[PDB]
Amino acid sequence: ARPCIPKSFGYSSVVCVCNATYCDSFDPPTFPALGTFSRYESTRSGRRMELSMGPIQANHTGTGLLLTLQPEQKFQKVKGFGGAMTDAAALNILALSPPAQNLLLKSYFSEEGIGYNIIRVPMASCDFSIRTYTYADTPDDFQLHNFSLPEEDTKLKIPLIHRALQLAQRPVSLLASPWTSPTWLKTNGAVNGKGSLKGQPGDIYHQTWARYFVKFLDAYAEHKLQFWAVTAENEPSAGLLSGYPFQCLGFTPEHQRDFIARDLGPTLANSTHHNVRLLMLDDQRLLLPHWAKVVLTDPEAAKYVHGIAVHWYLDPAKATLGETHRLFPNTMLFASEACVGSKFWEQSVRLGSWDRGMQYSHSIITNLLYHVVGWTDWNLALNPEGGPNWVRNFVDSPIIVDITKDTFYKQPMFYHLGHFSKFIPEGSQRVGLVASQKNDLDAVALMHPDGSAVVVVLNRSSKDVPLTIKDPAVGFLETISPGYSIHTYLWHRQ
Ligand SMILES: *[C@@H]1O[C@H](CO)[C@@H](O[C@@H]2O[C@H](CO)[C@@H](O)[C@H](O)[C@H]2NC(C)=O)[C@H](O)[C@H]1NC(C)=O
Ligand SMILES: *[C@@H]1[C@H](O)[C@@H](O)[C@H](O)[C@@H](CO)[C@H]1NC(=O)CCCC
Ligand SMILES: *[C@@H]1O[C@H](CO)[C@@H](O)[C@H](O)[C@H]1NC(C)=O
Ligand SMILES: *[C@@H]1O[C@H](CO)[C@@H](O)[C@H](O)[C@H]1NC(C)=O
Repeated sequence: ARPCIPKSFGYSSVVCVCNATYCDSFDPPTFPALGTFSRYESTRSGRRMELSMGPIQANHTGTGLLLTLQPEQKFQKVKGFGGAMTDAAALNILALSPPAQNLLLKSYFSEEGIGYNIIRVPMASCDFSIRTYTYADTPDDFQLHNFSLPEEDTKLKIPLIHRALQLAQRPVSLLASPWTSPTWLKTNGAVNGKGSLKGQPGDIYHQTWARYFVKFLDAYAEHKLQFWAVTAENEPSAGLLSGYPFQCLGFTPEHQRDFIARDLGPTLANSTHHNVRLLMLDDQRLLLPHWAKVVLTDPEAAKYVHGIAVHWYLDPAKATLGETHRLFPNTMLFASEACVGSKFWEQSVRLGSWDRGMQYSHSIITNLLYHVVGWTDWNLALNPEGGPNWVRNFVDSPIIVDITKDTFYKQPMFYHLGHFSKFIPEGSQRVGLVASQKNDLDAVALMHPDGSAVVVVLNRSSKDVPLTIKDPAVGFLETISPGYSIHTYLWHRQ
């Protein structure tokens, strides 16, 4: 284990400084002995996923907050956690020296880091690109004879994805999402602005666009990368707005329904990539449950849709995620994009912001309490400006690269995400956790495939909160949630 080298940039907490020869890392994972629990702690005062162990007590008395595990109350199974390999992310990582690159990828993907098992891959360019390109920019190439991957894929994204997968012990799932089609498939003839596919679902424009998905998967497969899932479109509601400033492709819910039923569903199903899952929406949860009702009440669309992808930017959970699970319980919910830097009076990048850390962990807990099976960050890494970004739509990122110093900074967001991603493997099942009294804490409980327990407790208040966790199988965990802390608790149940 190597500890955090802390540095202040004058905000509420510290970043952890990494370079070619040093980065903070964990010892290999270990399980706590029966009758004991593991605790990982991070605090605004500067602790970073510090390991301690305590006893599970047979007895408890007190008028103090009790959280009772309900292990027979079973909810969703977890797909996983990760982030986006954008052009911006890959360019920033590959601008470091090779040893610094390896420590950055280990921080995310190694069991000595926080065990990411999802990578979202943009299909061609997005705002976090230094140019606009698609894979098929030759006008009216309906046969896609000039489809090809540019250097952004072959020299940046694909080589970094191979290295990430080599470092991970857990199987990693790839998720692909397009922002725009070629401009000659669009009513407005531009990568951005208000515009949808030309013509009507079933026609040559819609079939060419579906075949573009298959050509993408074929080209990644030639580079020995297979996808878990694709989204029908990134933020389809964006291409309905006049002057939308970056790459988009408009779909109404009806157009998405008909595209999936007539074109994308059948084209994928008849391909060698038929096992790739299709996720719908990939947009703000404020569009639910209306979007899910329009798409999934059509059986010709619903038979092709594995899940609903949601974005965390503009966020009420029960009315959107809850109602959607109730209508469509067998269609998984998955958080496919989250970020901060939206605050008009704050910088895009706030090095050492504890507030932005708490925003991530709060969002993940809310998501897990409303059926969401996975949580996917945006850019894996940005520069101190929050770029590059060709429209200056700069945002924050858990890792900030300083190319002039061959240095990268691990933000509180990195550790807040780690409290979940490191300790909740694929197949973990959320279970019940009931509080004995109204409290200011956020908490969630899950059970590992092997039967062991994990609880995360976030305290976004300034006040220390004493609490006990009861598991009827083993007894009582007596602990304290310090103000501006996050804890992960792990224990074997037999
Ligand atoms: C990379 O970061 C490490 C750790 O912060 C730097 O190593 C420290 O160097 C200082 C020299 O001022 C020593 O006093 C410390 O003992 C070192 N710590 C450790 C753990 O070795 C290292 O110098 C940095 N590399 C570069 C190129 O700046
Ligand atoms: C999600 C977008 O797909 C991504 O391209 C953006 O970079 C990121 C930050 O703006 C996210 N944006 C949103 O969720 C809403 C954008 C409205 C202008
Ligand atoms: C389109 O494809 C043809 C045939 O392979 C090729 O000769 C031409 O250079 C391509 N045009 C591009 C890449 O702009
Ligand atoms: C479905 O796939 C088969 C075999 O690859 C192909 O011959 C056929 O043309 C496809 N179906 C249609 C209607 O194109």
